[PDB]
Amino acid sequence: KKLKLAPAKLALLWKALALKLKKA
Repeated sequence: KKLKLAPAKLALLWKALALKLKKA
């Protein structure tokens, strides 16, 4: 078991994120 999952390096598309950060 060795997770190479780095979501912050790939999935930071800001979509949904920046929306909910504005509570949209």
